[PDB]
Amino acid sequence: HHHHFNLPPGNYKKPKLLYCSNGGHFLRILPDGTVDGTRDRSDQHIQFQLSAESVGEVYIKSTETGQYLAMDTDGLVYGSQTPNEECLFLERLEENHYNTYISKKHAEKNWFLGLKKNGSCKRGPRTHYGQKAILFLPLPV
Repeated sequence: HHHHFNLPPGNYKKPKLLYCSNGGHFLRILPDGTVDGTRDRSDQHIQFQLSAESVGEVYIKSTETGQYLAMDTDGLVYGSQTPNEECLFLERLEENHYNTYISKKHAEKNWFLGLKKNGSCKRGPRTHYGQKAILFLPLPV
């Protein structure tokens, strides 16, 4: 409805690393529910299992902790113990080659998952189409 329907090729069979081209960080969910990015490919918190709820709608779950990636009412990204409406993301292709993740709940506001150059997660309203922060590359684990 609010967005296009260009989808990336299937990547749910195996777990993946979500590499942000912005600052070259791997998305990470820490045990305490903290979300950020790290350049350390050896980190035990950067592996995710993605799954499709509906076509183009996914859950992003940490294989290490079982936490679900989510974005709160104030646009803050966090790790959820249980899956909820804040956990659904619209997985879309971007710039013909990357994957972008739009908060389903806040889709009309164009709130995306994104990482700054310093490895910090961006707040929902600070994200927008056109930024490098929103571009991810699913990499093999």
